[PDB]
Amino acid sequence: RGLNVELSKEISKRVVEHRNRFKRLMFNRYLEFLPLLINYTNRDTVGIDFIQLESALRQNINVVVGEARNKQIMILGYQKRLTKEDIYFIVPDYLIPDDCLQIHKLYDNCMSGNFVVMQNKPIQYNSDIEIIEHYTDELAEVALSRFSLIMQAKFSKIFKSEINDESINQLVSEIYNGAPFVKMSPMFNADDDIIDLTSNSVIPALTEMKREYQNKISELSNYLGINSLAVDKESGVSDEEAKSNRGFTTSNSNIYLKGREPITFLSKRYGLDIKPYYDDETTSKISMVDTLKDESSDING
Amino acid sequence: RGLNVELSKEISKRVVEHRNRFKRLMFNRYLEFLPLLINYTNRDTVGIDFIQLESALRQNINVVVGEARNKQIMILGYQKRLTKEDIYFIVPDYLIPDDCLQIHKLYDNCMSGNFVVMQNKPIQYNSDIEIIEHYTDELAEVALSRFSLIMQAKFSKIFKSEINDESINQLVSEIYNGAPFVKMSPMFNADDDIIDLTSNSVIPALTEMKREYQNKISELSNYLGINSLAVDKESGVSDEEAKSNRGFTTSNSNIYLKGREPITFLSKRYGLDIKPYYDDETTSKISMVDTLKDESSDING
Amino acid sequence: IQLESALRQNINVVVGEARNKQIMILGYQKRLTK
Amino acid sequence: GMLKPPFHNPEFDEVTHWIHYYSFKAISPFFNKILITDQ
Amino acid sequence: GMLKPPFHNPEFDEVTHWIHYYSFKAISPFFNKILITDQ
Amino acid sequence: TRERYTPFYDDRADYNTNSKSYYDYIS
Amino acid sequence: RYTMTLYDFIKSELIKKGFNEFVNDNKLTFYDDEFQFMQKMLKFDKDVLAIVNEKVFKGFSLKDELSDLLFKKSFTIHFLDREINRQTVEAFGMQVITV
Amino acid sequence: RYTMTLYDFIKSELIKKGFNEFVNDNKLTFYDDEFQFMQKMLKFDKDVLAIVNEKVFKGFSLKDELSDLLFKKSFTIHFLDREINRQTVEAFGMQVITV
Amino acid sequence: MYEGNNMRSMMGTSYEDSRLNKRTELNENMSIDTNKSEDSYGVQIHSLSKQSFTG
Repeated sequence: RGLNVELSKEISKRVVEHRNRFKRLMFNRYLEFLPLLINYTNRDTVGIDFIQLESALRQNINVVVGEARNKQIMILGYQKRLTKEDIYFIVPDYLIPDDCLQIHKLYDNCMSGNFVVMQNKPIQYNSDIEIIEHYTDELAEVALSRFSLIMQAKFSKIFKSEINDESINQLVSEIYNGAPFVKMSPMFNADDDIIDLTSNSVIPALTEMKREYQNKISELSNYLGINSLAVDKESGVSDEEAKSNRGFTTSNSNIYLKGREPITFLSKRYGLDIKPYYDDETTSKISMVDTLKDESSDING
Repeated sequence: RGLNVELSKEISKRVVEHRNRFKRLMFNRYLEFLPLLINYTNRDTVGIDFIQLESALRQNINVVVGEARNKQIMILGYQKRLTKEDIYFIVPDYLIPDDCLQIHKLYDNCMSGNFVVMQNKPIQYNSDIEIIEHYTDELAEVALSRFSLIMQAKFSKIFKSEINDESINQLVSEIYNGAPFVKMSPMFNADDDIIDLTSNSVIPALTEMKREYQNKISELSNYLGINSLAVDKESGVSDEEAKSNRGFTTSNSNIYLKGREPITFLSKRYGLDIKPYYDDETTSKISMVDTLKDESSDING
Repeated sequence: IQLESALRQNINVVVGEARNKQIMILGYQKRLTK
Repeated sequence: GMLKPPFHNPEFDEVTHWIHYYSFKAISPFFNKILITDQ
Repeated sequence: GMLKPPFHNPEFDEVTHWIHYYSFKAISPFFNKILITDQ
Repeated sequence: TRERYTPFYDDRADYNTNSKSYYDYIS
Repeated sequence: RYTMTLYDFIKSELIKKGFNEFVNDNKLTFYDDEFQFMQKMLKFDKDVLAIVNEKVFKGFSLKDELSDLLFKKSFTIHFLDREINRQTVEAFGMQVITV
Repeated sequence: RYTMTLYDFIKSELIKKGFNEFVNDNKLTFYDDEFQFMQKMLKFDKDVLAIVNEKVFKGFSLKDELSDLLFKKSFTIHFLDREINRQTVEAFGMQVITV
Repeated sequence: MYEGNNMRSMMGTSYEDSRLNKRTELNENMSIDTNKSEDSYGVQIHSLSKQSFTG
């Protein structure tokens, strides 16, 4: 065995563990989610596991979807000098075209044999795994300050008397047993002798700190396009209440969509409809209020 | 190995790193987005990769779209003295017209052979890569001040006593373990002896600084035309709430559109409709509320 | 209920056919499983 | 498998790629060849 | 979590696998047990 | 529950630990 | 919060010096008032005076010899069942300086 | 926050000068009160006085020779298990000026 | 020969081809298209098109 604990400022190591674990957790959660936002009229007719596509797109490798046996299996694809042949690395096994491939972008609208590359972002300047590191430390220390604020927001009622058995019988039989009408000696024995340590310099501070945590989440959120935007259009709470500057959050949402524009180039080739929409739906009540067809009653209940 | 760390005013280098990285990030992000705003009735029938066009337009090189084999491939194009021939630099390979080219602007309305040049901005005075440098440093130091403000907004409850083991047993068994009714000696031992360092000179300062960051984003935004404008027309929040002076933000949005007016000159030639619209759309809920045709149910779900 | 309890201990369940009626089974670059 | 799958390091927020390939070259000693220089 | 995801390591070109499993083998004294030896 | 010190007794062992704290006496 | 007291100190140090209160000579002396330790500390005889002047006041005497007994009495019978602050006897040398 | 103490200083400097507390002559002397260092600092003999007057008060004496022992005693037994402030011994020369 | 389940996750499914892609190429051609000096007995020096290599 080996044991000799520090003190009870162990909490001052537990506090910094909460901050450190919050940064690690929020960082890898936020990129645990971020490669699924778009999902684009999900599997109309096309054999793509779009989850495996979007995970590949957020490590910035240019995937290439084409035909394999007329059914659109993904492949990897790493002034205008045109690409034609299957020179690139190919991830499937035997489903390779073994024939004339092409990029279907500008050779014509809708004619050439399909192997179209899809960028994550049309013009690439900085990776957004750096922006997610940029705010999560700032977010980490505001989560530190919230946790440190509510950890010292606890309150005792200090009794103050010369020690051995004068005031103990008082609080036992007449405060925590709830008793009104306790009788005492005239020796100033509650003339502000019992005192309260309060932290009312802490609870007005508490709510404003939560609002700073909240709008910093929103200021990370609208950067990476994930937004509450369309419902904010129909709710009429459009500007300076949701302090987000709508023209910037509809801006950063759009760059990821027109990065995945070459799926429309593919969609024009084989005669089908694939639009890169932007997912904001969460179900069992939204699907109920949009239909209210009695077959949807036998589906849910 | 080599190691001897400075102090824990390492933070005063971490603070200036956050400012410096914020300026670099916001600057190159803002021009990472800016060459896609218009996109102009996206690929009705015309073989232009418009993303590659708009990226070319924001480095101010006058592109020229014409015909290649009747299908409108882009080419580069660098008192009225008319241009006719293919004297200019040509980026495609074998698709060159090798025949009578012309500018289709004023020779007639809709008659001459097509090679029309598209300016970024009709009359050019200053590049907007300078205005984006003009506000991003001002924005950088207000992001500095927000980060510096929330980094020192953290709060301790200072105990004050002559040191060795008088008040430690107090806070251990009776504050962080949550205990009410802690009993103490009469020796003034909490007569404001424990004190709180608060920063309530910092949290009223916090919200106003975020509003300054916010409206400075909006004052960069309406300069470069990217605006929340049309939804602000239908929301009735038109003036002095969105502090933007609507007549100036519908002004700066319009100059970029009528810079790309010669795509209409081209559109009149070959008998098709291309209007330079101004993108403000973000989907899966806007596309749902604008249609509510049951085929759009089988698309999304 | 027995599926969702199995999913939150992160074990990849596999639903297929048993006699054409979808009984649950447990299931623990792309290399295909057959 | 000439490009292997990438490696992201989220501790530095970084993306690392490798390229592997197996090359082999030799001269067979069973064909005619000559040499003209000033040795 | 019977099979953890592999670790690729392209710089040595060397994939790596792990296997976890948890186990709790105990008995309950609430039942009839008879031991027979020559001890 | 209800933590009680049900013995309350008398001792016969002696102490002057020539040491700054409990800690330094353990050392 | 609880540590060492001061009654227990001089009780244990006086019982280190051969004394007792129950079976002292051979007869049962629990009830006899001149033998149990609380009376020796309230009377504050030569014996408790010697053990306080050696373990608590390890290098001190006051000016006179009639006031000094009065001070050591008025210290050690105010604080019998009190407490200790700095966690170790022969390490509350704060007592010698406040003397 | 923690640095050097002052008990550890004169303990280590007195053990530099050949002393010990466990195996001093040959017999086990851990329990013997005239040998371990805490009693030498509370009694504050000639020896600890010499090492304080050389390492802490490196160029000082007070006016008299009976008050000066009283001042050096009342300094070094108030501050045994205290702390140090300016991070290095023979570099808290702030002590000599506040003297 | 032995089946088991020959597809496991990685390096049990990598002893086969494993996505042959972007093979090393002579798309730009040395010794024929370049390393070339069979340039015809022309008339004049007409032009040499300068292209800013964006890609």
